[PDB]
Amino acid sequence: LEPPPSTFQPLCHPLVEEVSKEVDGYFLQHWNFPNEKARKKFVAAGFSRVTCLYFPKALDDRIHFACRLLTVLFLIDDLLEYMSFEEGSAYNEKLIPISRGDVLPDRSIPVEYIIYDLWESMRAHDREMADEILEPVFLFMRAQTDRTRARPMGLGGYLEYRERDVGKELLAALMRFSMGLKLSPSELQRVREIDANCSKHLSVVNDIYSYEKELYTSKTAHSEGGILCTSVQILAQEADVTAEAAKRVLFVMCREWELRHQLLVARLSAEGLETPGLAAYVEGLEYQMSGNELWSQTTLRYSV
Amino acid sequence: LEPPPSTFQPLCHPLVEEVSKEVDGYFLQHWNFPNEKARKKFVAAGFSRVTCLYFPKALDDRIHFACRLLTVLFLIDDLLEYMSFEEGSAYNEKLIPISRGDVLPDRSIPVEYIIYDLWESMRAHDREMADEILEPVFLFMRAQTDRTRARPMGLGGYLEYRERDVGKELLAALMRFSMGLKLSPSELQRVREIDANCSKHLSVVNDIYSYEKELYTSKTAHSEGGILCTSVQILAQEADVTAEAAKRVLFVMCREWELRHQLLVARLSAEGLETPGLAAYVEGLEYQMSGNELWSQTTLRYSV
Ligand SMILES: C=C(C)[C@H]1CC[C@@]2(C)CCC[C@@H](C)[N@H+]2C1
Ligand SMILES: C=C(C)[C@H]1CC[C@@]2(C)CCC[C@@H](C)[N@H+]2C1
Ligand SMILES: [Mg+2]
Ligand SMILES: [Mg+2]
Ligand SMILES: [Mg+2]
Ligand SMILES: [Mg+2]
Ligand SMILES: [Mg+2]
Ligand SMILES: [Mg+2]
Repeated sequence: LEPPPSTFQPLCHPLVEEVSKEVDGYFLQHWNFPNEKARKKFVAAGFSRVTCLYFPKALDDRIHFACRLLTVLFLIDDLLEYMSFEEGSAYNEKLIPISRGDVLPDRSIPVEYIIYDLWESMRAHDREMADEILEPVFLFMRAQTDRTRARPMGLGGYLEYRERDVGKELLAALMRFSMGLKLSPSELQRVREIDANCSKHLSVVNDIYSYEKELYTSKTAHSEGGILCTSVQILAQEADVTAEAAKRVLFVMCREWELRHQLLVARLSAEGLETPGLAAYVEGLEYQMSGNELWSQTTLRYSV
Repeated sequence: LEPPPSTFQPLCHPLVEEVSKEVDGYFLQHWNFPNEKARKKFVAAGFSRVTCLYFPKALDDRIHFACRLLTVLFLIDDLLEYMSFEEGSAYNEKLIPISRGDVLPDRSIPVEYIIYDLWESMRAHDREMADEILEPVFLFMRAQTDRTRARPMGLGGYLEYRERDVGKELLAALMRFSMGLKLSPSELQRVREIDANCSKHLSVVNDIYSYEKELYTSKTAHSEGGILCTSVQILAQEADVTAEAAKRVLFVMCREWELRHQLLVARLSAEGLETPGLAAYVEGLEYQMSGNELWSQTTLRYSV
């Protein structure tokens, strides 16, 4: 698979190695891994590396929070593949009041106290910015087990849904939190079109590289939890071509979204609407897109 | 618009210059043009040139029939843009019994006697093969005013419909007639996957180059007859990109359809199923795809 040229250059957080050891070490200590093979596969994925590629300009004392949140969501994402839609929904909904801090965790259940302690530590560091990540996370969690995954979709309908399932909103709120980048409601309304365009890029790039993994999962895991819901399959069905053909076409489309991003940002600046905060924000989104692609094309999570 | 690499070599019928002069001259004499500007535009389109690119291995004494048929259908196709679905249907339905030769033409009405004399001349040359073009033509004509054009369509649904509106079947029967290429029902049923794949290529290549023409038509012509119905607009809406971006992505998809064509052809002969007639047929379909692209790139019908 040869990716067409891109002008987006990825950047990684300088503290990636020490934060990786810290976060991986925490989960290896607390998370209920079934066996040693799973523990090695967990480390091999590099969940803190993708986080550091996603938010390379996060504050040095906040990047670990982002690594912890994405890591635990990665782990849960894999667990849901062996559950039904109903079981996955019950699993996630249990964690939601716990994430809010409204409900105390069962200390004998790792996922509950990991989730609880995480959000408590994040609110302790920055209460206002931490709270603004909550609902975007819950929107993503509920999209994971939405029964729309088992119903016919076109490319457009998928991308609209996948924006929630890919967690575009939580990644944006997490990025702002990790950078301490505060934007007014008016400023955020200005970049909504830019956010929507960025979401499609993150979604499809993931779909492309994670297709083989998800193909295998669809055949081996739960028929609902592991259902093959991806742009690769959808375009392949609409055009009646192979998944490999669909990947090549989708990758060209991703470059068109990169072009649109630059066009939208350029217009924002020309209209005199790009505040210093917005300028940092849109650059952060580009890091997400380039960082997502670098990690996806190199991580062992997708190659083995 | 830089076309992606293709391995197809477009061929043109050697008698293109003589037949173009003959057929253009016929329509300039008989067809009712609004003004001199329209007569220039008609010649500028080169309707016999695309026919010779579509069927480069047509028999020397049969190529002119195909040129006449496609030319009159091109002219009718433009006329229907200023009619409603109801009016357009009425226009086409009147030509159907005339095409069969069941009803005499009004010789004061050019379109009626041109259609009548043409089909009569075609049946006089080869009655059996001429008759086999009838139903594929009527199928195309009735697709032109299908009410589904006024309903939102996905990419898959469009391509399924467009196979009739693009006149895939009529082009196939016309090609066989022009080459005197007879196929058995078994041979015809055998290559239906190849036909469906070829149809998508013809359709999208046309959509790509005729988009600007049809965008303008949608703004100026009848609200029904001029309605914008194309894969370019569909992909642009679903992926939320410009029409130009959608063109570039669709063009890559066309090349994937070219790859599938070669794959399906190779599989036909890998299985014990490629007859001499089928080999000439599927090769003829390649000429249609490459010829349609070559003409669409250069014709003034699309560039102005
Ligand atoms: C596009 C990405 C990085 C996805 C990967 C899978 C995962 C479940 C990882 C944790 C975050 C959620 C939104 N989601 C992001
Ligand atoms: C893709 C082509 C060549 C179309 C162009 C428009 C037209 C009405 C021209 C005459 C033949 C019909 C099928 N149809 C073919
Ligand atoms: Mg998931
Ligand atoms: Mg997953
Ligand atoms: Mg994936
Ligand atoms: Mg038409
Ligand atoms: Mg037309
Ligand atoms: Mg067209």
